[PDB]
Amino acid sequence: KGLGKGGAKRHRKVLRDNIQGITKPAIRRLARRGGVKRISGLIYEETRGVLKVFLENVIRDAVTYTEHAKRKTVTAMDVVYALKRQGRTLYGFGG
Amino acid sequence: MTESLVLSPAPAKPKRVKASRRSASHPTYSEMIAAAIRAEKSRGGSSRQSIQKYIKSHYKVGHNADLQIKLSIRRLLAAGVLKQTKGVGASGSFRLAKSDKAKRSPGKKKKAVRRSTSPKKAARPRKARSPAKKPKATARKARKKSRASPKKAKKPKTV
Amino acid sequence: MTESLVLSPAPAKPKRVKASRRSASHPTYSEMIAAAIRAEKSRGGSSRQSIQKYIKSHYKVGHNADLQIKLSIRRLLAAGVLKQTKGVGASGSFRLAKSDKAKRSPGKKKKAVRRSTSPKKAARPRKARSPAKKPKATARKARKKSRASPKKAKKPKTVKAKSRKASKAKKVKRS
Amino acid sequence: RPGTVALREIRRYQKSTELLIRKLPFQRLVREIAQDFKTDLRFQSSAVMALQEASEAYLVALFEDTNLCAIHAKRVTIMPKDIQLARRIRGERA
Amino acid sequence: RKSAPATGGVKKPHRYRPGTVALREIRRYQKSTELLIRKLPFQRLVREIAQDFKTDLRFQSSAVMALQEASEAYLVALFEDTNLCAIHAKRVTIMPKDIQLARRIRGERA
Repeated sequence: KGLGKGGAKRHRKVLRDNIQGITKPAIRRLARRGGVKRISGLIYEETRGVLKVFLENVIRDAVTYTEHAKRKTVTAMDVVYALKRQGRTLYGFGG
Repeated sequence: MTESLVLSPAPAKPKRVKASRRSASHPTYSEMIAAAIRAEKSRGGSSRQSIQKYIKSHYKVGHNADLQIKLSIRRLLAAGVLKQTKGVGASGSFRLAKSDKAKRSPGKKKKAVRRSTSPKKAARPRKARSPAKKPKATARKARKKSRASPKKAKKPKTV
Repeated sequence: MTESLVLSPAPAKPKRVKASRRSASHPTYSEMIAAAIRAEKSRGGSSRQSIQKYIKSHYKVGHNADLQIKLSIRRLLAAGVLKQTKGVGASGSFRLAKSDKAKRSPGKKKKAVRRSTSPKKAARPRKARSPAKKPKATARKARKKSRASPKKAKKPKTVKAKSRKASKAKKVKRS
Repeated sequence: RPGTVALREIRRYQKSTELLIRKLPFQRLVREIAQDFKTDLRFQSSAVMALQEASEAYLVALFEDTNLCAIHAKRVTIMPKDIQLARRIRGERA
Repeated sequence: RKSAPATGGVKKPHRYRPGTVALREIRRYQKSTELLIRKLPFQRLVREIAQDFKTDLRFQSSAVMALQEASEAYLVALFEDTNLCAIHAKRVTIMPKDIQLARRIRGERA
């Protein structure tokens, strides 16, 4: 095995899809999309918490419109309505 | 009232040695740093410890003067008396606007040497060669002191 | 000029009677002004003729002094030690910054003497006017060597010291 | 050499028109949040992309605000202080 | 407690030091409700601006009070955010660097 480039296999785990929710590169690219040069490191934990709050609020509104429509399907129109109600008002696709 | 009440320790502890003695004058808590920072050997200025050792001599009290040194230096800075260059490696920056050097000058400034390795290098290849034995820089005073100029070694020899 | 044609044949003659570390000699050109100002006692500073007369003592740069002294004085003003007083009755101040500055000090003057570097000069008017016994100054070691801690500044001359070493009460009694 | 290609990343990412967060982890992420509020929620292809685009643009807008916080404090990095201040000043935190 | 502006004395280390009266003022001004800025000079400001916007326009006491009260609250809320911008740097003084950052983060000027 060894620390470095092992003979058989290396670098990662096999179990997946039950404890996920971490994307380290993506936060860097979004930070660069913000025009930054350095990220100060300890922002992945905060951004994940910041991300979760943002999706929690919109999904709560989105699931609220879904319940009114009497269906189990979450559509783009309801998502747009949730964003529009709170002021985000993503134009996007609505037709 | 600071010149009548908290000054009263001055006619007690400075009364002993610090006065207008005709044999030898002494400062009056306003002309102390001059003797320290003009009869000076440093290249970038004096430091806190340096001025401390310079100004403790008999008459200096130091009961609370460690504060008054900083307070008076800041008062003189506000009044516009001293001029300083920033530094971190040097423990201090206290100086005066001297007439020898212009206010405008480049950062680079000269060099220096110590020659302390020369006595040791008088024996280091002397080890490689034949005559290597007990120290012989300036005879027995080489063992006594390990550093002596020609005259400074001559004078005890003739005396 | 520092090592140019002006001072290429010059240095031969200084080797005779120039500033020698043995005893005292003619002060260097950079320090004659400071020595003259220290010798002067005027509260308002030295005038032009006062400075000229004070540095006239023995060999000097008097041949080209008329421009050299003024150029040097302007060079030192461009830095800042020489502080000046305003007026016309006095030809000039040319004061050396020696005591605490930036304070008003309204009409305050007292009999003053210093300790840092004055004693070597101050031992000279003692020779000039009235002889000595050594109850003043800081011993012969002060003028013999500058870099001396009080131990070797005192001990070569008198073996009799304060309670730190031996007992100076006998010498104090004998005056 | 450190930080050199960061400027290069600015040129590419600001004229690219794509999403940076991995889509599959986001697909499972919306299900987890929605499931707790109510059970048996079916999503749509447009719903996932619409939700992801708003979240990514919000982060980009937030990161730009934190960028001005770094230069304010004579800094080049985004410490967690920048994000906390930006959320309060913008009023999104409360 | 003696002040004595005269020559005698080198002042005191603690003579209502910069910010201590502010620490007194923050308690007093956060303990009561009132209009802080001047009323009549603000009234002339509202009238002068509206005069250029519209040649003839009358005013009532309720209208001008609402504008002044909202403006004072808007300024106070801005100061709270601007002071939060000030605490980002190791300083306790509000500076134009902070007001630019605070406004840009919000919808104003951006």
